[PDB]
Amino acid sequence: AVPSVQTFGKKKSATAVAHVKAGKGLIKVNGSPITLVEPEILRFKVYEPLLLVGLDKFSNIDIRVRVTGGGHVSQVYAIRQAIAKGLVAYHQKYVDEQSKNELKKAFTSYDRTLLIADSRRPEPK
Amino acid sequence: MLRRQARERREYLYRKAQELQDSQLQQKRQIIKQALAQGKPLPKELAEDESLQKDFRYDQSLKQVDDEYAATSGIMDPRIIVTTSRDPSTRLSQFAKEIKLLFPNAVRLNRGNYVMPNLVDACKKSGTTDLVVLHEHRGVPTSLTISHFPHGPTAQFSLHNVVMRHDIINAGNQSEVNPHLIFDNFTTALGKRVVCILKHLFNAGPKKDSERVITFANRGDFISVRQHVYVRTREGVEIAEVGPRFEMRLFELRLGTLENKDADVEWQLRRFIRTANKKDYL
Amino acid sequence: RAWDLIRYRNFRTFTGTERIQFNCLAVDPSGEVVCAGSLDNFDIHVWSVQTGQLLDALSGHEGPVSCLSFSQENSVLASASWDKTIRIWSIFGRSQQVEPIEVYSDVLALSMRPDGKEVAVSTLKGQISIFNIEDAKQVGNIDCRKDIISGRFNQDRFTAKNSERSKFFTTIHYSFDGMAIVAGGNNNSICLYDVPNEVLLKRFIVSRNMALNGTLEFLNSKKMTEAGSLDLIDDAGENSDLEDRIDNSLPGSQRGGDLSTRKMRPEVRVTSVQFSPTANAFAAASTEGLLIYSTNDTILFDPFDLDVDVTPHSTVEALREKQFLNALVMAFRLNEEYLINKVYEAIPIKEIPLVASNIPAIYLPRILKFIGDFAIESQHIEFNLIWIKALLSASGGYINEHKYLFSTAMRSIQRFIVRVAKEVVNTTTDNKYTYRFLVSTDGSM
Amino acid sequence: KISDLENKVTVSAICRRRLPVIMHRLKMAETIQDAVKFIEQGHVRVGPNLINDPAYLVTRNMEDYVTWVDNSKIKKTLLRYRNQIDDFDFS
Amino acid sequence: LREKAKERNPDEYYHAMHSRKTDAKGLLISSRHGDEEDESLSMDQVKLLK
RNA sequence: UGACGGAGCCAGCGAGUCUAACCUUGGCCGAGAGGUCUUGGUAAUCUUGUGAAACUCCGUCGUGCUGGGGAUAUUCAACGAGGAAUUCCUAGUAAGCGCAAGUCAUCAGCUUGCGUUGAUUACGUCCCUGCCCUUUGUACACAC
RNA sequence: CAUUGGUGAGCAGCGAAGGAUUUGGUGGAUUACUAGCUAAUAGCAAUCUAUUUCAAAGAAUUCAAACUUGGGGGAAUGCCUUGUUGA
RNA sequence: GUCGACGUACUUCAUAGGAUCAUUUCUAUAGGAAUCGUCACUCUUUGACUCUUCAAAAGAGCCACUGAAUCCAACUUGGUUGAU
Repeated sequence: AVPSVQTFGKKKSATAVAHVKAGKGLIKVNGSPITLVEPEILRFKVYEPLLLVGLDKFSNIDIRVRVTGGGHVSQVYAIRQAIAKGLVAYHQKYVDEQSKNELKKAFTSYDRTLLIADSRRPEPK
Repeated sequence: MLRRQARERREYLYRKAQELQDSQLQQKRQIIKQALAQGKPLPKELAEDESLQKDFRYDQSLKQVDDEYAATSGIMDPRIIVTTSRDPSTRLSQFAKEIKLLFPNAVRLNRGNYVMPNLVDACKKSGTTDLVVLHEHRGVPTSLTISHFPHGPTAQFSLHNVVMRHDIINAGNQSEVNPHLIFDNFTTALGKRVVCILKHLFNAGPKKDSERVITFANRGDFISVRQHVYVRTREGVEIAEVGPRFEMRLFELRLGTLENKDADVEWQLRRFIRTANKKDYL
Repeated sequence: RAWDLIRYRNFRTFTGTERIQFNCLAVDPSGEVVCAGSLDNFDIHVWSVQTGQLLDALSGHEGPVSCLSFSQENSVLASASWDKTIRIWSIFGRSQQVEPIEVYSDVLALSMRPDGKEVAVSTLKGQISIFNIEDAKQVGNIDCRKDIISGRFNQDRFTAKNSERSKFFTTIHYSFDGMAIVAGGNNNSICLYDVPNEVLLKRFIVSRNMALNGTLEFLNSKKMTEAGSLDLIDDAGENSDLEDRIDNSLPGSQRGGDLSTRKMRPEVRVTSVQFSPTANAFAAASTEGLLIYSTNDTILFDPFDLDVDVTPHSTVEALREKQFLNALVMAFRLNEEYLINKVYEAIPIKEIPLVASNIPAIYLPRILKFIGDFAIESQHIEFNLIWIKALLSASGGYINEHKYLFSTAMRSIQRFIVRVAKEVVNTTTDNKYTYRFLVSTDGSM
Repeated sequence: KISDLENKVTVSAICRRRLPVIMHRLKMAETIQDAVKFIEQGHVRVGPNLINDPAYLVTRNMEDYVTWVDNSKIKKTLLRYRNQIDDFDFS
Repeated sequence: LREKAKERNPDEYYHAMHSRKTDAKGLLISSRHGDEEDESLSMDQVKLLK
């Protein structure tokens, strides 16, 4: 009976599942808050889906991210991709489509690796 | 193309099992073809069944490279990736250089952090045909693995008496023209299968006056690889030894790419059987 | 296969060595190279046109190559396939470079910008994503799945709100200035967007027929009975004569040949859209035919920065007191076609080139497109060529450096020169040389 | 063999090549009746375009493209069975 | 079993994936009591058992 | 780009009732075979699953290297990033870092995988060194 | 310590002589609005009948007609075509 | 290294006796068994229909008028001298 939206972010072998539901405003990564993401010089890589679009988008939803695998920087990249596409998917589903593709324009103008990972590599030259 | 190549493998090995299953029909059809040729009686099993004869009316109008290379044997020239094991030493990178000079239409790929599954996927969707993986032992290159890519066979060889074109002397550059090939006394059926594997990674149809030859000479299950250039003088031929020389021994031939190691083995070297050192191409 | 439209012949036939069926093609600007991509092969076959051979086969897609295009300026190949991937091949000049761009869902309908800087794809989500080529980033998308009129068929058991059949665009085309996109698909709405604001300009209903299938969103529930709809009963045995009592519709046939062999009503669909290279129109290949839409300016008063003192009476007063430049730009600001025509024929020949040099830079595409769509049909050939020579000599550096602005106005000028004026000149040149031969030689006995 | 042209061409062969039977042999349904129900209900597309009649004949190349439509409840429920459901791309 | 995992075909739909469910690791949750009894006994049931 | 000393935190491969030391000092039981117990020394990439290392953070110190026989309770070897030359290399690439396996050939003086961190510079040109191809357009328009 | 698992017990808040959920029937729409019937240039609509009958017009050597068959092999007795014998 | 001839060694090939069924009576045999205008009861097999489970999926869609059912709230009645 509650609205909930699950998305996935991935880098090299990291994986990050984000559950977005209608809540009080709390963002958690692996149970601890989002302000305790290590290695603390990439905390703004985690913070940029939030600050790109303002915390008033997040002030009614509460996200939680379970991250597994990879190393430090793979984990912060999977976290930020999960946060970004989770917020866009919640806005498609339970808020209006105008806000959904405004969020898509904001994240894609910053970098579209917040929404689409680079998936199949390499090249045979 | 993942779904398509999966079910194309599924259909080809279904057809393979069907042909080995009903290839008694091929030979009893040949029996009644030769019995209508020379008017001799039909054996009792064929004389009493009415089905195979009224099918022979249709099957009368039925009737060399092997199954993996048949669709594009002489049509398309190969494309070959040559790569090393992982974190290669410098004599192994020199050897991979020399092997990509050995095969035309072969480029060299740098190996490191390349999982062999997605290296097989990347190779066989960018459309190469062969992959040659080289293994070292402190400089000395010890193995090479030849993989034919549209779900074809991998022959794994071990290299034995390796002398390199770097390690001799500063002798100049190689020829890089499309070479002739010499395949010596590959007499058994495994030898013919390995001849097909080994020669479908050269460009088809060299020139008749092409001056570069490269020989695979089987001498007691030890395929001696030499490369030569020549000029046909007035009394004989004067042969000059360019390029690396070694001896490769086939120790495995299986029927998938490198990535699975669940492929059905066609021939792997039975080393500790009782009759291990009596027969060749065992 | 290539067709020469001068001798009406098929002068080349390109085949692959694989015998596959091609579903899209794209030609080089300077028609050296023709590429074509199938729906069952994943390669893109590149043949040369002069020598008829297969030049190469570009591999790297892992799904059927849905649409191809060649960039008309820098000659790069944009392909796009059902593996959710668009892919940019630099073919010419020692590079052999491939650049993959991932997209959200599987691409049908790629179109390239006229200046070759960008490429807009349609996707099966029903979105149009516009990518830069040189820095392969998403310049912007349009969300296009809610502004689509997908009808309900007579035979389907799911609503039009829930049908997933035709909520996407399978063919798109840029405008020739590069600022709009027309699009259509297997639905009965053709939509045209403008790309800089990413908004829907207008959505056209391609048919209001009920004898076609996908028209109504909401079917009449008087036709639904206690066994099936009433438009699924085949009353083809009540027909008067055998040749249409015959049921020759072999069963699972979709999109084969010969409409009698299908058993179902023809669906309404658009397979290709195109913007006109000369005059402000598009054409869409529906099932009823090539629907051709265009704007005429006899209607729709649409002025351009007029003021309180700019009037039809004020324009003809300035024309009667013969300020011809003032009268002409008052006609442009009214933007009434009869006023532009009246002043344009009241200016005299001695001061065509003064007026034509002193038309402002903003009213220049207006006068060029007016002279184009006027002089196609009007009989004042020497007047219109006088005006064209004056305008091109006056401001033909501005046109050259604003190419895509005057690209559908200058291209209808050389639909007037080479198609009526050069034909007239060919006739008189024939008369000149027949006269010279018939009076300069000796027909004696 | 060429006697397959007389022995083993058969209406049941042409029927085994239908779309609900291809669905069932691809495990995309549990039985041929449920495959007929699912594509009457309009879940199954081949390639990009939705297919709606059960009589469609699905050739050897074209059975690599039988999928469900996106946004289908059946695609949603198998992804969420394996809890790989990504609600970003509608399913 | 490795052959089956390679030939999985991920558009596979059996109706019992409305009852069966998969944990976070990806494996299968088998309810170790029954599946003929319900795991959570309702409040009137717990009233009577207590 | 150090040296100590804490703290934080991140993988992916790998599951055959199978996986793994040696040399001693002694007590007792036993016919012997041997058993048990006790003891010291040498070797060690731990033993099957939990986990890494680089990394991040925090306190302290503070930047001219090394020897045996002689003297009291200083002086007689190698080396402080490696010459001429030569080789290899274009993106998840070079390089760093650990962790597992040990697959009928090869490998343990190691070999092969597996992840983790991840760039500089070319991505043009035939000028040099080379190698190769063509020198009737043929192939059907148009153009050259 | 999570449950983004069931079942309950209650608050805050919402809150005009009540609220929520499900369901049977009928009506209007679901295409663009010129009235009913018949033997119809008019009758009727309370009725067509005790004028509803006559006349006239009207009959292709087309005195041809399965465009309609699942495939291979046959067809005694049929059936079709052609010939023929006796009337 | 290739085929003949001999020697050797091996594989395959038997169908009788009898009965029954097969001709919209009669399978050729008299050694065999069956010709009837329906009244009811019980038992058994099968199929519909209505609902439904594994186990879902799709709703010929909207608006109105009316009727019914269930859960709360409320009121009334019975209830610690004992409701469930």
